[PDB]
Amino acid sequence: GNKLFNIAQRILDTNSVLLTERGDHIVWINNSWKFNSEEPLITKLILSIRHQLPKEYSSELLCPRKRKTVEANIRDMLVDSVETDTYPDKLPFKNGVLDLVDGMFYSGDDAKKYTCTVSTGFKFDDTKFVEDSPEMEELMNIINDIQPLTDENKKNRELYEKTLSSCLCGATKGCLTFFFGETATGKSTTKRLLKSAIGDLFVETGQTILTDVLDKGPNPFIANMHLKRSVFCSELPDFACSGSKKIRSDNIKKLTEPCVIGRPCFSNKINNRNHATIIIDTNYKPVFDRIDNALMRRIAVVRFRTHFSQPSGREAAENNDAYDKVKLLDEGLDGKIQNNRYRFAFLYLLVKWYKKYHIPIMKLYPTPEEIPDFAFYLKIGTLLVSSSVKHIPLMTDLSKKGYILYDNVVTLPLTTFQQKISKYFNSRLFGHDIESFINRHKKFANVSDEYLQYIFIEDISSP
Amino acid sequence: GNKLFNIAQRILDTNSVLLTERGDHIVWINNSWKFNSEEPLITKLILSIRHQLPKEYSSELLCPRKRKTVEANIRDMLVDSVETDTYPDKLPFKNGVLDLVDGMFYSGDDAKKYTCTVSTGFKFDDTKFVEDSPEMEELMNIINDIQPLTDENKKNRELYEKTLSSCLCGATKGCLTFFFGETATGKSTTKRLLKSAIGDLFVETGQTILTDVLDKGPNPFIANMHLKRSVFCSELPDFACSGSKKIRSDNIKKLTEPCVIGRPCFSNKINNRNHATIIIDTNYKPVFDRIDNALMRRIAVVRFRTHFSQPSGREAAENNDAYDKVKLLDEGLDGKIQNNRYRFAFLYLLVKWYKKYHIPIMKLYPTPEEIPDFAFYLKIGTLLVSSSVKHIPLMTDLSKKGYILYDNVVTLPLTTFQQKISKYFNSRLFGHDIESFINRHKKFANVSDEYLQYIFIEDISSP
DNA sequence: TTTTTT
Ligand SMILES: Nc1ncnc2c1ncn2[C@@H]1O[C@H](COP(=O)(O)OP(=O)(O)OP(=O)(O)O)[C@@H](O)[C@H]1O
Ligand SMILES: Nc1ncnc2c1ncn2[C@@H]1O[C@H](COP(=O)(O)OP(=O)(O)O)[C@@H](O)[C@H]1O
Ligand SMILES: [Mg+2]
Repeated sequence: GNKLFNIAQRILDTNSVLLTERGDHIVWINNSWKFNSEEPLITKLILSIRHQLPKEYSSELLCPRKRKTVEANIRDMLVDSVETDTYPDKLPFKNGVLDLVDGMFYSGDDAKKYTCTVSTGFKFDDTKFVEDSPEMEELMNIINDIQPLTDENKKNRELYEKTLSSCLCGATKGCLTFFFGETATGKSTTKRLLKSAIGDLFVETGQTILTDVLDKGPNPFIANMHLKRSVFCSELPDFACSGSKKIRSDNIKKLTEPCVIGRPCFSNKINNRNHATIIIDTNYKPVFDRIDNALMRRIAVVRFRTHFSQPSGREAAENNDAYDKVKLLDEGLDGKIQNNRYRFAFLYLLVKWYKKYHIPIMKLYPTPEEIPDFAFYLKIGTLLVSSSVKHIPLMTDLSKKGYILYDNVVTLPLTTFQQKISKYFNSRLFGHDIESFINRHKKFANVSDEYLQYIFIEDISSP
Repeated sequence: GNKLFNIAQRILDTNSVLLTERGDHIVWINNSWKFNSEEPLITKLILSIRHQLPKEYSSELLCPRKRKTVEANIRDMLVDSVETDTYPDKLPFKNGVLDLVDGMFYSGDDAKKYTCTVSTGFKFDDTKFVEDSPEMEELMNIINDIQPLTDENKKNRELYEKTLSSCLCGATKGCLTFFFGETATGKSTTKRLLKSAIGDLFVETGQTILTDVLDKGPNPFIANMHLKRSVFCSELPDFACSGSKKIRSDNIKKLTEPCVIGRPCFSNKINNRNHATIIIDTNYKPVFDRIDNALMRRIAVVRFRTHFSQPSGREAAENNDAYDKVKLLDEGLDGKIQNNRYRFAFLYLLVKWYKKYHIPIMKLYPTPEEIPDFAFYLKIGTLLVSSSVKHIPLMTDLSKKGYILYDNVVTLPLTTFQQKISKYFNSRLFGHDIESFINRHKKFANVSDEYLQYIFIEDISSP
């Protein structure tokens, strides 16, 4: 047969070009998988791999028309599709893949077996990926300044390290984290360090993903989150001001699912794979429209309690309760960070933290006791018990306290209930929470019959 | 071998075509990097560089089809991308790049190593970039008329020199500048001089960005801010009249970050690079919806106090208190400025000021003292200290001062608090400000117990 | 209004 078909067959035999389910062709060039929806990178591969072919086939690949013919043959012979990005414990670079389990770096065919379509965007360097380096001690000093290693801050520092370490994993995560602190506290420095550590796997979007409907019309903000591993949203408005849009809880529930529904402009694709940890940098406590048990299990908070002040205003910052330590700031730090001085030391520290927590299994846990707005419900869980058959026999005491056995179940009137809950809740500050909770569980037998099926745990105890 | 392939390889070896992360190709023609989507700049480059090749190669480049073949080979050879605009201390021109560190001018290949996409839009002239010039004395007279060299105007003068100089640097800035002055004081003269000095690096933008959300829908104003170095906001509406929109503080926070989130029309792009200094010219005191420590750290102000009046109204202007000096009004000055008469003389002054200030490090500092609104918040922080363990052991004396014990913490009743803070603030003007401060830190002990968690320094320090 | 569409 003709030599062009033989060249196409030999190229296909190396498995350097593949077709995905989304309809795009990926090519293995320069030790990386690359694709482009508007430029057919196939011809680049044809020109690049001309050296591996024998001598009599190299000369005919210098003409663009024969390259077009070979690309047409390859497109004809390529029929079926394959799946991509199935290994959550591999970190891809521009010249290889790093294994997070043991720490070796793989290049060439060894890295080809893990079909990763995303990368940091820069080459990995072994010389700078060391522990004993002049930059490392300085980075450790900076980090110990931001998060001191004290017995009081141990628990917060653990969440800090775990949340930062989770950015290397390519799996769905069921919790999003808030970075809370005052001004000049080090939150943006941490953001820029993470950006300079992970490169193109990092992205930041607007706040419209938390207050607006996601699936109405085109929405590039949701679409750009596909296959990313870290998403930052920062500088939320103060909700105390009038006209502020409160955070939608259903958006929070949707953002923790493995697939997110959204559509970019001029597109028909509506599914996006969610691999990104979500970090919200803020200065004020969040406010939600509706609070329920489903929302409280997807929220975590990390505190920042160190101030970096000019010498002129130091004496003022020492009189504030929002700070636990005041230190002079360095003016040249931001320029050093912008030049990627601490890229590989921070990456090495992130991998070292990855071994500590996520090797058995990757999991994030909520911290519902850090939000004041969640206080009302939490202690409600420790004060009331739903009515049951076991409470019927002891009615002798409950009728003494004012309970009524109505339809063979122990019951308490709303009017009888409200003062009883008023003795343990400050009616002035929790005025709205009490009327909120009473109305979603009222039970009315008749126009004049009112009752609620709950029993206090203190009354159930034997006196 | 293929002759056209050899021509393409030799062309590529000169590093005249580059591929960016944006998917665009940039070429080096006429001592400048140019790029655009629908133009065949590559073929222009092949035709232009024809003379650098041996004579057996120059003849073939006269046929358009062979040029298309060479372009195809070149496009197939370019696989990797490169960074652009990484030097903040360079001033790109149409025919070269000027280094601000030493002052001498590069051209040719020397200017190629700085991949600067933007340019001033005009041609540099060596002869006109001279100090001893008869235009220089006129420019110096105008500048000294706007900002006199008096002792009481020393510090302000320095600020006036710094901000303009910051227009040369290509880095990010974290402060906002207000050009506050009454009518006919020289603000637009400085704006026009700066525009004539820098060319297309200048941009003028309306007040929509200050008062409206930037992440909702498309926003063309953010799109063209990319890689600009000077942004002016002119004709700020008066806020005393009803219906005026208050300035958003979150917009101020978002305008000082290295990356600004915004989307141009008909596009999916969401990221931009912020390299511009923003100057707002107004005739009235600005007002902000919310005032916090974060906002008063990103604001600077410089004053204009010299008035230009026609001789008819001099009697009206010489007695006004808002002015300091009155001068003759020159009608022909407007004629000279838009003729680009002082294009290079002002540039020399800008470079001199850049050597005076920004050689060690580029930094802009805020001036929160000169704002009528911020003084209320500034003063309170210097008379109140939050209670802690240190102020506990003085338990006895503070009881005689009206302070009340609660939860083993010193507290001050609100009723005891209003008279004492009214000793420094009269309620007729700062009543709303006082109440706005109160609501933030208001804490409740009982249904009728009103108190604050602060202690006065004057009430604890011995007289 | 703007993606839409050309
Ligand atoms: N370890 C450190 N030592 C000295 N200075 C530091 C250190 N870490 C950070 N800084 C500096 O302190 C300042 C803190 O600014 P940064 O933007 O990080 O704070 P922030 O709390 O995130 O601010 P904001 O929320 O208001 O944007 C910066 O100038 C930063 O360079
Ligand atoms: N040094 C000067 N000597 C004389 N006239 C001046 C001088 N500087 C500015 N002017 C006059 O001021 C006018 C422009 O003022 P402008 O910058 O618009 O003030 P404002 O910005 O306060 O409105 C010009 O018509 C010019 O004639
Ligand atoms: Mg910050």
